[PDB]
Amino acid sequence: AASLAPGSSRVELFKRKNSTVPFEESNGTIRERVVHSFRIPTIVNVDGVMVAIADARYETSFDNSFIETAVKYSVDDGATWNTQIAIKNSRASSVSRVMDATVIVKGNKLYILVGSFNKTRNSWTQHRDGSDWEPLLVVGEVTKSAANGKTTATISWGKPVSLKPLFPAEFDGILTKEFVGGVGAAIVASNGNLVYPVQIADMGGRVFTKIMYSEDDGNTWKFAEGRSKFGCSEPAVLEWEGKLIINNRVDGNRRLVYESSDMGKTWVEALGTLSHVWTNSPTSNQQDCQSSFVAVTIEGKRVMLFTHPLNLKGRWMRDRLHLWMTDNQRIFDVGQISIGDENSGYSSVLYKDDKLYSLHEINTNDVYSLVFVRLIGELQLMKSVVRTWKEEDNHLASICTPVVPAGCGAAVPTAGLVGFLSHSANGSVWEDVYRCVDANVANAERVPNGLKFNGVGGGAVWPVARQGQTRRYQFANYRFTLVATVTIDELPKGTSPLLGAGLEGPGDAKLLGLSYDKNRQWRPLYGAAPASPTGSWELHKKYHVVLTMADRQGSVYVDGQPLAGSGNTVVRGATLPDISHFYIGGPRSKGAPTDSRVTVTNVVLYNRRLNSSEIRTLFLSQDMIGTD
Ligand SMILES: CC(=O)N[C@H]1[C@H]([C@H](O)[C@H](O)CO)O[C@@](O)(C(=O)O)C[C@@H]1O
Repeated sequence: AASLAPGSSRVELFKRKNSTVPFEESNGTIRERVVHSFRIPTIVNVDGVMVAIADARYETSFDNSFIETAVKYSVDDGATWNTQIAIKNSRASSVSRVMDATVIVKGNKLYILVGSFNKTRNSWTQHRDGSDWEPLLVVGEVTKSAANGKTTATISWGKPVSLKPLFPAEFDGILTKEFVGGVGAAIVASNGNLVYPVQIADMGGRVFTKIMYSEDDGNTWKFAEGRSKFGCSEPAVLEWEGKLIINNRVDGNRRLVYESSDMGKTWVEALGTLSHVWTNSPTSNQQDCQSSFVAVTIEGKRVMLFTHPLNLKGRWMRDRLHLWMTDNQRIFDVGQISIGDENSGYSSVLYKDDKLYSLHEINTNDVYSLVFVRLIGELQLMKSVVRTWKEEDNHLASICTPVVPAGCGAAVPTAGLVGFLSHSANGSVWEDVYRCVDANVANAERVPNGLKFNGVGGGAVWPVARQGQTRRYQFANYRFTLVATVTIDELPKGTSPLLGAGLEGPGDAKLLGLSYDKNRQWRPLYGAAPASPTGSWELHKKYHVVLTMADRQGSVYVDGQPLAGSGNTVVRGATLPDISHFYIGGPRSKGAPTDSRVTVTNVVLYNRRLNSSEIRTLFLSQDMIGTD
C-alpha cells in the first residue's frame, strides 16, 4: 500500500509545542515545561512494559541546543502513559546537551548510551578535539507491582557513568577523537553478550563503524578489531544464523552491509545478500537517514524487519517512510507506513504479544513530533507472505527424486532459492511464486508452468538494476544460478536469444547467456568473447538449461552436462558488473525486431553457485517442481 494501510491508525504521542516534561531546575524544584521538538525515537518491550525513548529538544530542532532524554512508558499497550526525564544534561551553558540514545534490553534492565556535550556550536565530526565530548552509559530498572486488578510500574534510572577512559587513542594507526552509538535498538547476543554498534570519528574528520561489546553485563567493554569502510555512520546490528549483520548509513551513496562470525573480529561485505540493496534516494547522492533493523519470528519463521524513507523530496525532507521484510534470501516491500507526502525521519519498530507497532518522526517547518502507530493491516499482509514461503519451500523439499547409481535421491535444493516463475501469469505480468519480484511480459500465450512466445519482442524481463531505487537482486553481480526448462518451436533465420543476463550501458552486451542458431547448434555467450557454435539439438525436444556465475567465472549446461567454453572468466577488473536484467526468450522495446520462437517453463534463480550434484537433482526432477 502507498499509504498507512486501511485498518491502521496512530496518535501524536510526543506532540510538538504542546507536550510537557518534568524539567528539574538547579535547586531541585520541578516544573512542567513546554518542548519545541521531539526527535530520535526508540520503542522497546521490557518485561511486558513499553518504553519510548527520545530527544527532548526544548528550544529548537537544531542539533546544537538545549537537549535532554525524555521517556514515556506504558503498561496498557498505549492506553495510558507516564512521562519522565531519563537523563539530564550538564547545564554548563545554553547549548549543553545529551543526545542520540542507543538502547539494549536484557532481563528487566535497560542500557542506554548517549553523547554528551557542553559548549560547542559546530557538529561533532568537526570539533578541534574531543574536550567537549563524553560517552555516557545509563542503566534503568523496571519493577512491576499491582493493586486490585490494575497493574502499575515504576522505572528507576541510575547515575551516569562515562566510558571515555576506555576509548583507545588509536586503532591500527588511526587516531581517535570521539564516538557514539549507532542510534536505535541494539541487541543481546545468544551467548549473552551485550553488543553495541558504534560510530567513530577520527582526528582528520573521517567516520567509520565498529563493534563494542561486554561479556559481563556492563562491567567491562571491549572494542572488536574489525571495521567498515570510511563514510559509514549510524550503524544497526542484529544476529542471524550465527553471524552479526551490520547495516550502515551512507551519505551520498548506497548502503553498505557486513557479516562477522567472530563477535566482530573480522568483517566481510555481504555482496551475496543485502549489501547495496537500499539507498538514500532515486539518485543516491542525497543525504541519508537512520534505519531500524530488527529480528523477529512470524508464524514460526525467523525474519528481518528494515525501515527507511524514500526521500523523494531530497535532502533532509525524508518523506514516504517504508517497511521491508527479508529472510536473507527473499526481500518483500510491505508498503508505506507514513501518511501521503508528509515529512518523516528517524523511526522504530516493535513486535509484541502478536502485535506490530511503530514510533517515528513527522516534520513540518522543522518542528518535530513523534507518532505512535498500530500496524494492523501491515502485519496481516506480512503473515500471509510468510505462509507462502513456508508452504512452497516444504513442498519442493518433499519430492522423491530418482536414485543415482552409486528410498529417495538428493532433495530439490531450496537453500538460496530467491525467485520462481511458473504457471501463474496474467496480462503483461509473469508472477513470482515467492511474491517479491514479478517479470514483465509481451507477445505471449499461457502454457502449463510457463509461456510460449510469438511476435516482435516476445519474451520476459526479470528486472535487476531496472528495479530502480531499491535493488533487491544486487547479489546477481557477485554470483547467481539460473535454471529453466525449454523447447525450440521454430527454426531461426540466423542466431536468436533464449536466456541470459544483460548489462547496463551502450550496445547490448551480455554477462552470460545462451543462444541458438539455424544449424541446430547451441551458441553460448561468455562475456564479450565471440559466440562460436557447438553441440547439436532437435526441434520440439525438451531441454534443461542452467547458467552459473561465480568467482568471475561462467558456465552453461544442457541436459546436465557442460558445453565447450564453460569455466571461462566473464569479467575483467575489480569493479562489479552492473546487470540490468535477466532475459527470457527475446524481449526488446527497441532495435532488432527479434522474434524468438521458443517456449520456457519453470525459471529458477539462486543467490549462489549450485554444485554439480545439485544440478543433477534438478535435471532428473524438472517434471515434478511445477505449480501445476
Ligand atoms: C550528533 C549529531 O549531531 N547527530 C545528528 C546527525 C549528525 O549530523 C551526523 O551524525 C553527522 O555525522 O545528523 C542529524 O542532524 C540528522 O541527520 O538528522 C540528526 C542527528 O542528531
